[PDB]
Amino acid sequence: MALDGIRMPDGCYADGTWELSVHVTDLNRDVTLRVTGEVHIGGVMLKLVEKLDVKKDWSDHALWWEKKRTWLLKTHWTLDKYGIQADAKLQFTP
Amino acid sequence: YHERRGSLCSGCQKPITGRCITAMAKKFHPEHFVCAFCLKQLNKGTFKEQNDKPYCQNCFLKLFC
Ligand SMILES: [Zn+2]
Ligand SMILES: [Zn+2]
Repeated sequence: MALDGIRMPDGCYADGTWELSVHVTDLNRDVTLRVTGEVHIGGVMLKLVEKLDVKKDWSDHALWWEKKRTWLLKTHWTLDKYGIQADAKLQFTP
Repeated sequence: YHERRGSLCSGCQKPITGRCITAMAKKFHPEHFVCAFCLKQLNKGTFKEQNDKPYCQNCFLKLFC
């Protein structure tokens, strides 16, 4: 709806889409993927690569959470599950 | 001028000397028919796909499971 307990700019935004930041360490760039708190990690590496479109290092691709120094390989859980969001900047490296 | 042949990779039409994948009866360079995650190797026995993009199951499953 919109209420959600807040209002709309924050109680809606438009659809609850927040692009997750991705600091590519293998490129040193920073990309953002328009996602929601329901996309599986394996869902992010897919899109980010889709934008690439090249026989580049695709297997050497995996997201890590420096706020946790982890390796986001839990395709079962999601962002919300762990608590990730736009305030969480991930990276795209092996 | 040896004689060791193999199997032309349909689409490439060049003998496949080593490993050879088979399709609708066509052959394929085990490489030119890899998974699009880790483009190094795929197998018609474990070749998964989505949106037309090849994938190893372990690769595709990792995406949508
Ligand atoms: Zn070929
Ligand atoms: Zn693969």
